[PDB]
Amino acid sequence: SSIPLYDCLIIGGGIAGLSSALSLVRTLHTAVVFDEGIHRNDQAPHLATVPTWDSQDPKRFRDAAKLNILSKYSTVEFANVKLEKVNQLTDGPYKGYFCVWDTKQRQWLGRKVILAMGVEDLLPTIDGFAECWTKGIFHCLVHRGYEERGSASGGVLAIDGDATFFAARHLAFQARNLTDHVVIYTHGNDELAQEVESQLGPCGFRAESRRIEKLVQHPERAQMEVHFEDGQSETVGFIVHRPRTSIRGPFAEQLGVEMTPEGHIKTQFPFNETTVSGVFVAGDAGSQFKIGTQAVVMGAFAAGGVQMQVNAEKWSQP
Amino acid sequence: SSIPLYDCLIIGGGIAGLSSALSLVRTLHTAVVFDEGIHRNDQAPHLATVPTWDSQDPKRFRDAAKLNILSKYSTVEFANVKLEKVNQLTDGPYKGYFCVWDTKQRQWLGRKVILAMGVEDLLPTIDGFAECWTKGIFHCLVHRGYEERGSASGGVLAIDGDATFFAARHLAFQARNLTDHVVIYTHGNDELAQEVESQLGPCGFRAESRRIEKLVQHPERAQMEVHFEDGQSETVGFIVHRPRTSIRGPFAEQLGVEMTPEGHIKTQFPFNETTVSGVFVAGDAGSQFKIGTQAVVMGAFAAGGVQMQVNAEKWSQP
Ligand SMILES: Cc1cc2nc3c(=O)[nH]c(=O)nc-3n(C[C@H](O)[C@H](O)[C@H](O)COP(=O)(O)OP(=O)(O)OC[C@H]3O[C@@H](n4cnc5c(N)ncnc54)[C@H](O)[C@@H]3O)c2cc1C
Ligand SMILES: Cc1cc2nc3c(=O)[nH]c(=O)nc-3n(C[C@H](O)[C@H](O)[C@H](O)COP(=O)(O)OP(=O)(O)OC[C@H]3O[C@@H](n4cnc5c(N)ncnc54)[C@H](O)[C@@H]3O)c2cc1C
Repeated sequence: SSIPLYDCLIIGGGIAGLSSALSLVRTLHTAVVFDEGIHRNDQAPHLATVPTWDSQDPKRFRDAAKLNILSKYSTVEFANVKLEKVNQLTDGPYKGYFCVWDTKQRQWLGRKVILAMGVEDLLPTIDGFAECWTKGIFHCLVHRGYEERGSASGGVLAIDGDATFFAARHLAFQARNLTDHVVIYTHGNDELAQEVESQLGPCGFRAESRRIEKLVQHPERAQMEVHFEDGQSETVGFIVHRPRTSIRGPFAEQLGVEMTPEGHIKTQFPFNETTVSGVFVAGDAGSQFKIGTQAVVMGAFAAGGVQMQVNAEKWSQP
Repeated sequence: SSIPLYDCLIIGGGIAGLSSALSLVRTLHTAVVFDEGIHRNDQAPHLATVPTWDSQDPKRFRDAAKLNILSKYSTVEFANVKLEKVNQLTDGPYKGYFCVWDTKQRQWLGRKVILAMGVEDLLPTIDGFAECWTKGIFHCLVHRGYEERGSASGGVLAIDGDATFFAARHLAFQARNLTDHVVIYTHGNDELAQEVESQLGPCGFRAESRRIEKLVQHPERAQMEVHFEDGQSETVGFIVHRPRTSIRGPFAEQLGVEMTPEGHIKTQFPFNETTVSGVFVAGDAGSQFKIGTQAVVMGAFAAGGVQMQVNAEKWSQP
């Protein structure tokens, strides 16, 4: 009766979480946005594909979004804390409601939950890769690469998730818009290299099957040195590679939401409700397209599900 | 050989068209954005649910987006003209390519097409409705209504598409967050009024079945006068109503793209390709959720389809 009971607990203050909050304030619904401080693109030099914010800093985008909320609305609060548990209460005075705990054992109660905790990229363990990541090595040539147009050469690291001909081809064709000399690095995979040479060789694409021993990031620029197992090396203007990802936190497991084979949390059309009623997902954790515009739209629809359910629960009571 | 051959013809300079253009410039693809000048929300006082742009002018959003493109990139051009035809050429020197004609019979040729021409709202023909539309009468209580919180009363016009109990209930529950006294106007529909009174009466909702003869917009504010067929009248703080829509232009018909029962152009997952190869759709014309965040994400994915196909067509050639 005196304990705050929020309409929604939003786990994540990234693009998805902020977008959910922005829809909820319009309908006077209450929520807490939890943000542990690390966001997937925090190391990115800019944000792309989001209207008006191209080539602008991604942290400024988040800050602008939060201020754009707090400057007018007062039903959404922001908690800069690290959550370690979320549960649907199965007993006690607030049975049926959801509860989150932070690392100091503080509690928040809510009618609904939006999971917006994002994913983390699982980087290849090639010496130097981590230091080249987001400098010379890009996850998506729509989000990066334009600034490297006219490079002497550009690379595709066709390993792990990208270790298929179709993926290598797809990424090589993107890279070809930026440079006249595309090289596909297959990192010891001779079979893939042969297929690249057979299919794309006639089109001016290079296959390189030597194992990469070290990647060296140039400080000035995107350009890197690629050092091979044989002691030789070369310079490349940039490299595209798409690491596999993993959903962050223990929350999905704790709630028992169903996962998809692709790895993201299974969603119910159209409000992205999970298999646990009253729990929704938005952003990278909730689809195979882990991009910013998807995060925005998913946040809006997740908010929609919250609004519809919370409204009905309140106003259907005489 | 000397005639420009764009990678994509983007029909529409709204949220969807601009978002497509913003993705295409990142990959150096060429396009023309056609904009006849009228956009669906041009009469809206502000834009909602789009991060950083809440409570800001929707025209400023578009202008910022276009400038944010033209200030850095040079592969996308904007044509302020009215198109009257789009065709996939079945003969001549550019057989297989797409072509658009404007009202002055000027031509543009392209490898692909993004249909982003939007929809138009089909307003009820109640005397005064058109003048109250976007002033006191709102299409969506997420996009409007917050500013009317605390109104003495708020209305639901449960006619046409909203002439079902579930729709009336859904909208009435949204309105109830903004006012203590919600009235559902059924405009001569006694059966719906009775169901509203049976179900929602105990919850404090009012049903009003009298035919509305005239709606009068107060100039200062959202408040309106509702004049009934019996000569009596009342004041209401706002009204929510969702007109049916219609896709704009002859383009869908000219191309022969498949339509859905809901009315929007049928889409192929995930790049929103229509049933005509090389033609994509984004925005209100392409889904049942005719909202801004949907327009943004659809534009990005439509651009994705263009990029994938155009890249393959170019670089697969030895
Ligand atoms: C280098 C890089 C560059 C990118 N560039 C672009 C681009 O230019 N354009 C684009 O559209 N996309 C880009 N992306 C993809 C984009 O960043 C994601 O799609 C987007 O960030 C997803 O938003 P999100 O809300 O799902 O996750 P995030 O933005 O990562 O936010 C996740 C939130 O969840 C919080 N959280 C996680 N665990 C906890 C916990 N236990 N307790 C409390 N809070 C927690 C986090 O603190 C954070 O606030 C890029 C990605 C990378 C890696
Ligand atoms: C009053 C009102 C308020 C709204 N408020 C919001 C809000 O706050 N937040 C939100 O997210 N959504 C809002 N919406 C919905 C939102 O406007 C739409 O989702 C969005 O505009 C769709 O974008 P679009 O690109 O598909 O169409 P549009 O933005 O309408 O753009 C259509 C483009 O196609 C062009 N075009 C059409 N025919 C031709 C032709 N023959 N030749 C050349 N060009 C042509 C047009 O000139 C125009 O440039 C509102 C809608 C209305 C009606």
